[PDB]
Amino acid sequence: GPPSGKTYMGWWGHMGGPKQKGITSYAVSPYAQKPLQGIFHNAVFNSFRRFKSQFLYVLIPAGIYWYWWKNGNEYNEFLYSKAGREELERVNV
Amino acid sequence: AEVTQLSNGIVVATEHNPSAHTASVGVVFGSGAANENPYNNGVSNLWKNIFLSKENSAVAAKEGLALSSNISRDFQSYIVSSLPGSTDKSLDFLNQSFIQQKANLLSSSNFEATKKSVLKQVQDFEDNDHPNRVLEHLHSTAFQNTPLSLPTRGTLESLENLVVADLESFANNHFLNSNAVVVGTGNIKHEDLVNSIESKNLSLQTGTKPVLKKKAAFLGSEVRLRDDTLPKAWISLAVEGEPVNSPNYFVAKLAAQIFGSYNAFEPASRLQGIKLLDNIQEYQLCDNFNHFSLSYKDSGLWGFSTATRNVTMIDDLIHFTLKQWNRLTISVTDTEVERAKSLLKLQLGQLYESGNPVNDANLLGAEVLIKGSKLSLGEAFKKIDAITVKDVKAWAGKRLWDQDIAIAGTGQIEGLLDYMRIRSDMSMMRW
Repeated sequence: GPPSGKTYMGWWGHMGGPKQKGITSYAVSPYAQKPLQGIFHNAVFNSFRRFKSQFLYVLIPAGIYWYWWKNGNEYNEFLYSKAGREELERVNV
Repeated sequence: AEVTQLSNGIVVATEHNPSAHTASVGVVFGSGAANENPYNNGVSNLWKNIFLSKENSAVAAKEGLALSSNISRDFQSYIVSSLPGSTDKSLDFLNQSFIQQKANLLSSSNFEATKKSVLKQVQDFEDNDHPNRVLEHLHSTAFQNTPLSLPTRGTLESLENLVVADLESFANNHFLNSNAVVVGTGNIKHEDLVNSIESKNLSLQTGTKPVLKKKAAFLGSEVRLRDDTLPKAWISLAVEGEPVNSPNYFVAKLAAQIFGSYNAFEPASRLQGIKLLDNIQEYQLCDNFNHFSLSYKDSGLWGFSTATRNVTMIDDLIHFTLKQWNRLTISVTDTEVERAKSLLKLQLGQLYESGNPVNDANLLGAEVLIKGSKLSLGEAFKKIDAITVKDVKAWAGKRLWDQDIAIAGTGQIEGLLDYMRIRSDMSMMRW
């Protein structure tokens, strides 16, 4: 076939990774494993952990934006009520 | 073709054969690596090595005797070969080493010199004997946390932490009378040997029994010893086979003969009546492979081992091999079965009747220890010829079809796919 350009991924047998030596892996057939019911008592308190580290990165920017949104909205409501028609003429045009 | 065996105080088993030139005598104990622990693993192999130590070996060489020992999983054996005339002097050396010198062989200068040798021995094995290394790990994962998982040569860590006391503790718990059988092969008569044995009395630790344990069990799993620096990939894959003294002991061995063994470099091997060869030779999926039906006391392994330099097509090797095995349950032919019968007899014959008595002793000893007797070669052939296609199918449908497997490999095994992919090939889709 036609010459192919070099990439950063090969295929089974020549993936392109470094030569591995010394690493030994072990696994057990899913058939021989305890049927899905053990993901509790042992895997419940452990869970929810991967959002206890992340929630701040989400919550703080969320909070900043929710507050900013609430503020601008409540201000608009005031401007269009009787009490704020004076301020409305001021900030409008 | 005579299987004679009688019991007095000790159980004596012999198989006399007129023309032989030499005679082999030895004791075979009903305990091996399967009786050890993860921590004293390698004690039996260590025993074998001192029994063959320069000191004990020189004493037998002066007398004109040759020593031989073999450590297996279910048993252990110590054999002394001699001329047909010195059949009595072998027994003198046997008793002198198991009662008199069972304290002289364990000297602090002999033990350390031997330990240093089995360490370089077991290390060399792990460093270079990849096919056997892989086969050993196959037993390790297949029978994990069970007796059959322990390797016969023992592990480097359990070996270097072993002491003289461990040898003694094992010897005093397994080298018992009720866990032993004296075997004699060569040309000597049964009555000729039993007399020399019943002559010298003394029981020595009689009535004592070895410790018990837990039953062996197969666990579908795998161990991957990846090593990209090796020039090939060596793999072994198997299902739970048949234990010795199983109704399907022969059906299993026949099934393995159907696929047999192969060697891509031997012209004649490429011509065998094996359907799998049509698939693997096109792109040369491997340098060699060999099927086996390993049988032990509590269990066994049925599968194959293979070696290959075609590292980007290992998945095709495994796929074609497993598709062929699928056939045993659904479409194996009469002629494939018949070809297997003929070849099984030829190989079973070449094993049971070789021109070497030491092999005969191990075969006889191992059998009598488990079933209390030995099935004659002629009796086997009767069982082999009686196997039908229906038998093989019933066996395969129970042992191979949609059953868990055990895998082990080393070398360039990046191309060996995940467990589930291999496991899925243990069957076929159907309406």
